Amino acid sequence: KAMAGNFWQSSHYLQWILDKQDLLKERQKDLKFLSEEEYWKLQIFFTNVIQALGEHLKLRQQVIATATVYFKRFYARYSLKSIDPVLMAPTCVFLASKVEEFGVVSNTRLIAAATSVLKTRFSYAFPKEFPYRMNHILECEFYLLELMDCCLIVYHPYRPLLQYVQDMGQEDMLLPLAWRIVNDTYRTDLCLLYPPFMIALACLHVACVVQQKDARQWFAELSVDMEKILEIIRVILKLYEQWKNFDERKEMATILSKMPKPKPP
Amino acid sequence: SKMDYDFKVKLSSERERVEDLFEYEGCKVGRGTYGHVYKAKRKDGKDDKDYALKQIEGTGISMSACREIALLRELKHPNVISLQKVFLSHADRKVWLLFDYAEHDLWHIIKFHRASKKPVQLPRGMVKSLLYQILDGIHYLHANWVLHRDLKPANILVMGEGPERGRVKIADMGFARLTFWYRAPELLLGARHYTKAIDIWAIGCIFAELLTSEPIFHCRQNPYHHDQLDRIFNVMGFPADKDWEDIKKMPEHSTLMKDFRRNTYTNCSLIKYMEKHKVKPDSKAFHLLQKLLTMDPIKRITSEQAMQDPYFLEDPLPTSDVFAGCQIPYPKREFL
Ligand SMILES: O=C(Nc1ccc2c(c1)Oc1ncccc1C(=O)N2c1ccncc1)Nc1ccc(Cl)c(C(F)(F)F)c1
Repeated sequence: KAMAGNFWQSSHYLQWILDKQDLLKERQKDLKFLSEEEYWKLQIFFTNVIQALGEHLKLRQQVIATATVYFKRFYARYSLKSIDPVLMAPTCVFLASKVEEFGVVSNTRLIAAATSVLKTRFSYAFPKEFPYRMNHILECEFYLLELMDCCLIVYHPYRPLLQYVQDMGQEDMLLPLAWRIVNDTYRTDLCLLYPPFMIALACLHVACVVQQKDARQWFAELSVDMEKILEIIRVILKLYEQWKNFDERKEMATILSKMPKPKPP
Repeated sequence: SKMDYDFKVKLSSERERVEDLFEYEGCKVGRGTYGHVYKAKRKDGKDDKDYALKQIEGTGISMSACREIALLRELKHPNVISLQKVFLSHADRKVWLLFDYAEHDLWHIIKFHRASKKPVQLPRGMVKSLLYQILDGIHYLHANWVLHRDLKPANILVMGEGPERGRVKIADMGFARLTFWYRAPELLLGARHYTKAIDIWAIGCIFAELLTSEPIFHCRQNPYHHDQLDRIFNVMGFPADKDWEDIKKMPEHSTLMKDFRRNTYTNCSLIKYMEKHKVKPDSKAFHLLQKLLTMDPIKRITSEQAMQDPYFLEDPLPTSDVFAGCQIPYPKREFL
């Protein structure tokens, strides 16, 4: 519950709502090896590797959200070859569990979850076998804190969204779908560009469209720059168009070879 | 493999080492498990301000260390301690925390007010200001849903000479943990969740100590600590059913029923205790403290309401500097 209503003063807002232009600028570095469409698919894919990871450890969604954000933050600044994303993702999950008060993941449990989930659910991408031990996780943890400048408290659309559907007054008919659409925004850069209240409002709006409810009254009563939330709507619809044309299990492996790799001494 | 080399060396030619950025001899404290704390000065002439360098005892990043770093990293209130940076040595995986350095604290300040002889009463104005800043800091925390859970004079720091002269800073130097002199009664009766109210009880304990210079619930040396409860009852009296109706709901109420007979504390009350220590029962200060020191936790007033008390509207008025403009006689911290 800590710092729940401090977001306007948080380091999240004060140091991690980045400008799209800087994001795209620093992203030019990986674009020499990869295409724009492939990059998205790559970061979609590691969101799915983190989701899968936290699912196996029975971690609550916001622990898994914070870990996904940790990942997006790191590679928003540094290249895909800086640290192997296969090491980064379990490290993010590991840092989130501690930070998120959930509880240190058993050292045996973290490596076993890594190992099993690539084997079981991602065997099309990795035929190798998970290669890293607790030694590497702890080394990578230090690079992770350093890069984030130790901003570890992260805000997500789930809390504002509950307030919205509850205070709008049909909580049970809208929230399951809207919650899923919040889940799905983590396939995108939204968590880096907009406050979670705006994200949450755009996710509510799509859920109403899907269920055909007309909440125009309610929305126009809110004092929020609609032109901003409408950008998010377009991203989320672009998200669903992307999903249709993406066959991760048939595409990811060749994209994984394309992606730049760490160089030795 | 795992990490690219060029990225490692660049980070290893740009990163900052605490050993090269600070002059740190002034070992303020050493501790079985909390590492070492030094009184440090920037090696650049940029600022003359003092800092505390804490090296955490364990290697790696503790969970206790994670939550502390993440919390302190979001807290901005003049009356809560400030974390200025974190230094991570990747070679020896050690962690360094840098805080703005507090020369004083309430434990040492109160102790000095009994080392000079019988106790010398603390300046009333200092006591008001001390409590006010403690109520501002805990309120801020509580309003961010942050519970301190170990409020006691040693945790209240006071800034010394400098631009925050005499300003209370609330800390938690045994955050890795989580005398029962400041523990609220419900904790002693087996309560299983920490509360905003438990903090308020500890604030009142501190308040009584500032007024009387003694620890109100001081006691010789299981969730249930019979002898500590006996000190509360000896000071406060035993609570009536009307005073704490849900006390029956406590896990240890049966033990309390078996170990105590309320008739023992017939002549016991806060009025009666506070009278012996020259605090008058009609004062504004006594009434407030009675509001802080309430047995039933949900009858205990909140930090925001206490700041709203007429006590702080009476004369003298609280100052940003608890030391008014006068000279600070308390000794500075010794090195080891
Ligand atoms: O308070 C901390 N850390 C901290 C604070 C002070 C010092 C410190 C660590 O290092 C030490 N370690 C062990 C023993 C002594 C010291 C010491 O001498 N310290 C010091 C002394 C004088 N000047 C500056 C610093 N963390 C924290 C966690 C959670 C919360 Cl909620 C809160 C709060 F919100 F309640 F404030 C605070």
